[PDB]
Amino acid sequence: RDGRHKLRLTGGKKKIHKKKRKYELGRPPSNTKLGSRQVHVVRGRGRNYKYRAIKLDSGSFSWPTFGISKNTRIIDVVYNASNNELVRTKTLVKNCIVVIDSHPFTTWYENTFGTTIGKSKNIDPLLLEQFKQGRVLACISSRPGQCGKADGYIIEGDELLFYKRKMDKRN
Amino acid sequence: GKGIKKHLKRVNAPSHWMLNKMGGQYAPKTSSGPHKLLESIPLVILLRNRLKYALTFDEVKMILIQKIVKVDNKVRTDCTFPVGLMDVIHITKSNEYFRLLYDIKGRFVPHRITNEESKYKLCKVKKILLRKGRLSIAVTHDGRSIPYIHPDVKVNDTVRLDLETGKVLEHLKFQVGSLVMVTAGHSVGRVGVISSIDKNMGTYDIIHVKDSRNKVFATRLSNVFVIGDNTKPYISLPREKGIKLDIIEERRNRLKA
Amino acid sequence: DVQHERAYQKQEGASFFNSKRYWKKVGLGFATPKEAKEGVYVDKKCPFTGNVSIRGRILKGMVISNKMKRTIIIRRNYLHYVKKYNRFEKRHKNIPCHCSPCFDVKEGDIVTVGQCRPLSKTVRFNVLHVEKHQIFGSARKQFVLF
RNA sequence: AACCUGGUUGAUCUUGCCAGUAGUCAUAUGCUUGUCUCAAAGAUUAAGCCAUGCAAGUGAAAGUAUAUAUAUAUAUAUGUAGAAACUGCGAACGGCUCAUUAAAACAGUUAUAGUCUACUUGACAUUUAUAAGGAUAACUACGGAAAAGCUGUAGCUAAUACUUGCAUUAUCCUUUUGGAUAAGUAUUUGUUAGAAGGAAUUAUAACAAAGAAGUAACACGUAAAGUGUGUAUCAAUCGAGUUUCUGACCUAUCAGCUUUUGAUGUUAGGGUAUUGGCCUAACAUGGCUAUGACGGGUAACGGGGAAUUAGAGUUCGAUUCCGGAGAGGGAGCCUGAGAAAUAGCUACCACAUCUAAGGAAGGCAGCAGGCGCGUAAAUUACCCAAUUCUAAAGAAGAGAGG
RNA sequence: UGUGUUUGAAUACUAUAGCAUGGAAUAACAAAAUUGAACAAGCUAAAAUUUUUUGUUCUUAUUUUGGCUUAGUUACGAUU
RNA sequence: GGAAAAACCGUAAAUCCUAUCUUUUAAAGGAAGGAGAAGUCGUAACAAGGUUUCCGUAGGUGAACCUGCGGAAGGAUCAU
RNA sequence: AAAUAGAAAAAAGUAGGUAAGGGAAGUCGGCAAAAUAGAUCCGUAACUUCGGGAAAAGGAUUGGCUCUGAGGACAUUAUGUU
Repeated sequence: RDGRHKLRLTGGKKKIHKKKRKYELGRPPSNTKLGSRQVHVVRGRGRNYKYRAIKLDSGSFSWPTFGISKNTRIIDVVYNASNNELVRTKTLVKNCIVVIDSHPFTTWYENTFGTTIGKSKNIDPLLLEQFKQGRVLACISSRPGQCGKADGYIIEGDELLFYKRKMDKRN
Repeated sequence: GKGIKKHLKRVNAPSHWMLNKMGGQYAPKTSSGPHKLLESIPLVILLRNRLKYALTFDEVKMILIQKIVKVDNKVRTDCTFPVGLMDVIHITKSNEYFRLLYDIKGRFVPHRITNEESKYKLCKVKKILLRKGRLSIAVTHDGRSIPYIHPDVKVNDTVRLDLETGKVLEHLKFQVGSLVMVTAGHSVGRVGVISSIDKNMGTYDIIHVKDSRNKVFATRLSNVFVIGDNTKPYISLPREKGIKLDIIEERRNRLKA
Repeated sequence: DVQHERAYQKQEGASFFNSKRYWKKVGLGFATPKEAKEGVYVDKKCPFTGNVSIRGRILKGMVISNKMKRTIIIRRNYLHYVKKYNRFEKRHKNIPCHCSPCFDVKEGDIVTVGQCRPLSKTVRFNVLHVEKHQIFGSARKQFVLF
């Protein structure tokens, strides 16, 4: 919304002037949770539409090594970079780390390489074990509250290690 | 509340128009269309205030409602439709053809054009865009898209343009030694030849222009319109031909007639 | 080390699946740092490899504070004309400017900054060249004119 | 028109004031006004209040007529007018005031490679078929209330209101020709390739996922194979939001301010039309200050400008153009492209009207006119002929305007 | 016989700041010895060129270019 | 699909309580300053004004003032 | 064990409690009674002999449980025992 009612650059105080306009703009935060797809269309200035996802379960997750994407359910939200409240309460944001079902990707790898176009350079053993046990960590990257969908990427190596340490006197 | 301002006062309206102080509260406000508000004439101004083919706005409406006048081979009843810097008006009933040109007094004038030569215009491109499939569209000073243009033509080039098919007869590369018309700025409403181009980095490109009295002046690149070549002027200018007489010379010349 | 913060630090144009960073050419009399190309960092507020648009005015000032993280303050000192006395008076203005993590910046350095795109409330500018220099006494209290 | 006289004394020269004197699109008032042309006119005092009236609507080639009127052809057909009513589009402009607001608003000067943009303009589309599916208003009837721009049932029936939907191009083989294969614009995600701009994560090209909306089931009519209305994307245009730099009246009997509580930076998110502490969490401990910060004052809207000007200057700028603010006070929404609108709505407070006292409706700083205030300010006139605006745009409307 | 004609609606101020722009003076500032930097020579670690065996991957080396260490040599290097 | 109604965050009017600042504005009574009339009491200042003057100061005085202390001449001395 | 016991349970007394709505209007008198009160965190005026006023005024918080962080001693050259 407005900034003119906030403190002056010196730290000084500025009198209230100009009654509130439409186009200063700003609305309540997204609450998007885990549940069957439900969305409300939001009407922005100029008739510009935004899609407010209120519940979703299955997003578009990208295996970036082969650069390929499939729609997959998210099992759980496991770590959030911005704060611990959002992950504990289960509200998605574009820097949530979620867990995805690995089966479409696992099928695609099996079809393409013949053991578990294409680069075919072999997946790393820690990540491969995780794909086998179905506990696949992925990072949300779209903004569900704006675009109506929570779409993400499969994490690996240094991003995997950093977020695993972030996720969990003592050790 | 707030939004689109639909009126134009008499005093506020452009000096170029020649709308006198006592003559009304308002001026006509142009429809969106071929040229910018400051850089155009509506049909009401052209019919009544320039041509004087009507006494009043009502008499202009009586002319317009009929099928008689066509611009760009298109009949128009639209009073505040803007006719821009340079294009061809045909009035079928009086058998008249007018090409729009700048005066030396910085106002738009209708210059009588030959019946055959009415076929074509000379059109400056302002931008040229590649759309899907790597497929060209040029964008003109008069707000027209010219699709499918050859890549030889560049973003300040002028082009001779048919009005029946809407497409190009020939084209002129922007360069030093090209006859140029100034369309805005200090030197507005004059014609010269490009003497020299010097690039300006991150800031306004300035172009040096020579008059036909062999006098040199600077002008900003945005508001110089190529209009012919060193070999020939490409279109029918009015008799004055954009050439600058100073006031003392001009008043003495007027007196000596 | 790196990534002391809660989130991984990355930036667009890394392109390390194909592997054929995002360092820029930046234009207008500024040759892009070698230190941007080879540096340990990766950043978005850096004009030499972030998404910053170096647009509008290009100004000079004198650095007064380097205390803030990633952000530095310049004073631009100048003479204001008073018509009645036909004479000048000292005036000056403080501009908070993004630092760029490639550079070393110290007090009394001259810096050529650009108008660019503001990314924070009081920050406006971003350094395009740091001209290494020094001045006697406190820079904030010192009058240097150019 | 670059300028002065008279006034301290018994007389004198000075300092210094007072007095004359001239101007003022700057007001009042006194007296006088045979004339004509020209023409400011309820700002200064109460952003105090308003009786009555009017100030925003719209149908002449092109949505909807069994109220009705009317000219032809064998009750009925073509047709043409048509109260009314749904529909469409406008009423966000203008007109009014200046309480505010003092680095804000505003002015010059940038930037928007951070975005949105109706009408208009020019480009111009991709995943039941001799042509679709009903349901709803006006309308008919019964009704209810003291009153109201209050409205209840049931029967209908249209639309340009609402909902669907009907083979084309390119790539590979053949060699022209003949086969085969594919096929989403915005927008979003993940992977890359990389005409033009100083600068590119831009144009553009490929991949893998999603993905709006769509591409006419509408109306006229050129032989001395044409047109209207309306539609996605792209660009233009009419604009708009932000945003750079530089520019202010008075005050120190206002010297330290700002940071719980975003103050200042960083990081991560969220929101927004988009940048943004705009909003949240986490992390720093800053940031601003005699080149006067921070407060406080202003009979303070800002500017173009006005007066007096030999030259400097000094005083003045509600007030014909531009930009801002505001519509009793705050707040909140709806509608729409555009309004935090106020002849839009809702609530509270401040007002305040009719009531049959159950309830109902309201906003002159629009134009007249009235009240209050005051030293102080015009007619409830006529008209849309001109000037322009609004529409299904000629012919109708407009206290805009004359 | 159709079709009047010449026209005018000028010129300029339009911040002080900003933008472009020529500059010799006058000012400022920077460059400016507890020893400095201009060059020639040699040593040296880095990169590239030329060479060159191994089928859609793949060795090494001379050489050439940039960086750095050290004895010499300049009209060599401080205004009152 | 969906009216009324509730609940939850978020805007947030209004009201009241304080706290600080701002503005007029009331008030019995107090204590100043000035204006006026040729007012009462002195005779302070003006000449050595009959104790040269003024300053700073302190204490006294019905006052005007006086006295002390230390300055100056704006002294009546710019002369043993 | 108090210089007694038992049984009954009204008045009245005495030491106590508790009271709707009001809130000192009763009475010479707020007498009585009650309100208040401990800590930690905030915040604190008139006025003053500048030492105070001051616990001013005026606020907030406080349980239980499961954790997180900070504060030692010894001995291996960064690691242990406690």
